Amino acid sequence: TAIQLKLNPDGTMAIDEETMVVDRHKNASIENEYKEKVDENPFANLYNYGSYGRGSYTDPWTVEEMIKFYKALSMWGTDFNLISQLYPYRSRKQVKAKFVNEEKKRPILIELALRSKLPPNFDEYCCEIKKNIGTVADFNEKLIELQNEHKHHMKEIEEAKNTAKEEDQTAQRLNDAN
Amino acid sequence: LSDNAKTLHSQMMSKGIGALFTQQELQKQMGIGSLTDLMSIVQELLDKNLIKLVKQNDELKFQGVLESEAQKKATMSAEEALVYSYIEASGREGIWSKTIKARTNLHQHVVLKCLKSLESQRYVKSVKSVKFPTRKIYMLYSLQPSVELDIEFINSLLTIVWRFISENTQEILEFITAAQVANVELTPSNIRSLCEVLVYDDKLEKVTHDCYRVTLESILQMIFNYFKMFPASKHDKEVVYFDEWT
Amino acid sequence: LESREATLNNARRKLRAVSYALHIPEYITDAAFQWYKLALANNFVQGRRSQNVIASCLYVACRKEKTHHMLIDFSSRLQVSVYSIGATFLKMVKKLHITELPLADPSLFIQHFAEKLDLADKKIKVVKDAVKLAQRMSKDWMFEGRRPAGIAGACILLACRMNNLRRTHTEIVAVSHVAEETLQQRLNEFKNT
RNA sequence: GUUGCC
DNA sequence: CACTATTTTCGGCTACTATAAATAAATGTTTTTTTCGCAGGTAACCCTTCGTGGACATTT
DNA sequence: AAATGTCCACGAAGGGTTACTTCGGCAACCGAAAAAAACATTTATTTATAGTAGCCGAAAATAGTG
Repeated sequence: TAIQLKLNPDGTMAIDEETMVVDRHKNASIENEYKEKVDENPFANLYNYGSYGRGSYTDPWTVEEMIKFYKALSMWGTDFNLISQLYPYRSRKQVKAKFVNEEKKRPILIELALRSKLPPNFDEYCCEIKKNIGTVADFNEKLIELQNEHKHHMKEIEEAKNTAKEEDQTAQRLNDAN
Repeated sequence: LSDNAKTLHSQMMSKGIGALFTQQELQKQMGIGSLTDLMSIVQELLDKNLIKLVKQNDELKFQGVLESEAQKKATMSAEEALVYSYIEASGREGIWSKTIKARTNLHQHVVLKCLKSLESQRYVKSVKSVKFPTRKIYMLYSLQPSVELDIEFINSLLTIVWRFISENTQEILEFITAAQVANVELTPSNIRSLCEVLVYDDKLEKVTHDCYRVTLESILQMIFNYFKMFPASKHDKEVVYFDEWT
Repeated sequence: LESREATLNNARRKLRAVSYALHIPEYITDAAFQWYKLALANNFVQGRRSQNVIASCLYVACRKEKTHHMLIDFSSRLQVSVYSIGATFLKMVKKLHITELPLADPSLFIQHFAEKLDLADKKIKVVKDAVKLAQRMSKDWMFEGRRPAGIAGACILLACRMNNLRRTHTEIVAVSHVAEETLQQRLNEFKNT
């Protein structure tokens, strides 16, 4: 949506007065034409106390998930930060409540986990590295090296800052002389 | 196609940014094609938003700008980069926020929401200007505050230069360099302005169009004797006032 | 102060605003302005939402007058949660010490529901039998900690079905704004007591 | 204060 | 007469809902101050300019 | 000398400008805008209740078709 010109035989190298301005609605109206049309039934909009309040329906847990839940709770004490991404589209809040409701549901199966203070049955070696094979890079030094690049760009724009400043005072000092 | 556009911008960046180019030398410089397809790649180069169209008065003029600022403005959207062109067109004296609204027709909310993001992109700062105080003035980081200093403590400069003449304009300029005075730039015009305030106070006198002699306020400093004149002012109804005739 | 007079002149139009949309009779609006005026002095309005604090202020004068206007109708048009509006209602009513305040009698809500319930011409017999059911609802132990709009929507459900069949479990929800499965329990609550 | 009428 | 076919219904599972109490930190919302808004009906009757003639002045 | 050149002030004519048009009585009825400042909420974490309310959902069950 840049400005457009044309080449007349009468006046060559003339620029279009209508392309100088933009309408800001023709682009919006294209997609609004290509939206689905439905006829509102005033019964459909019904609302109750369960409206406009955050919280949703949790997808109930399966036993295939529990072996990735018990063992992630067997390795660490109780660490909700890194186990969240293990269940990729589950969030930090409802998985904390999954720790809470199991206290009343299975109080004794949890009580075996904190007694276990040792490396467990050695089958987590795959799940040790299945977590690691996502974006394989030395993260203990990957964050260091590009952070040093960032302050290098900030130092160069700081060099560009003062070198712009010194020539500016130099130029208008000459205007003060004249 | 592309290679013809790669040749022309290397010619635009060939010269130093001044000496603003035009067509009458461009067809002398790049005239291997006719004007019908030369314009079509320049309008395509306008579609690649590198070339801009600057104005010397009453006639058609061109100006190429560097690729470094072209990439960072391509990150913005249509309206985001559009308002960024107005501030960089101003450049040296800033631009007033209400006048920016006048040149867009975008109303007060959509312009302020745009530049709120733009300061976080570190392309625009806000300065305080004095020829119209308390107005919003925006510039780049290129720092042109062309608009001595307005706030006080001129008297610290002023009270010392009386002492140099008390014992008895070019003779001042060597004296003001020393004595660790908190100054950054002086000029012979400033000392001429700094001296005539004392002329209005009759602290010293102007003779022979540049010389200065003291009006002997030193004996008044230490009927025309307003010091040591303390009044009674209490329990005396018979006093004289300068007001209370109106 | 001029800004003191200006900040309530804006607050006058806001009370003038929502009273129009809720069909409030105007002798509550001017009475509700007295609540906001003295609650202005107690430093309660600073920080909180202006569009919220007038909604709780107007609702107090709705229940001193004992009208049919229940709280969630205020929450609907600003498209916010109900529990936000009731939160500042509790945090207000403690601070300026409202002691006397009438109970939300659910008997009010029946005879206002019938006009929008598009029922037959015999609209007085459908509410006379209902208030006999509503006083039968009262001495029996169904609603003591439950919702007023819940049980007041269950009594009109039973009276409508025993003469008409206009009840669809949905039209009375479109009036009472309480969900469908929470009222199915209420007739099973009534059935085996 | 403003209109209508004899 | 019988295995279906969708429904009716419980049903447990979960997600909030005031409650007091600590920060510490950040955010978001609203009065109270201190401060300049762009062309770049009839009839006196007094008011202004038009005009015309006053005597000084300077040349012949 | 003197005649014309010139300059000057009072008056003439019209110029637009400003307060003007019954006497009764009955009914009624009505600036904005940035900054400074204050302060609640969200941000967790408990840990006890009952209630909605949603979503499911499977399994209880009468029912629909061959």
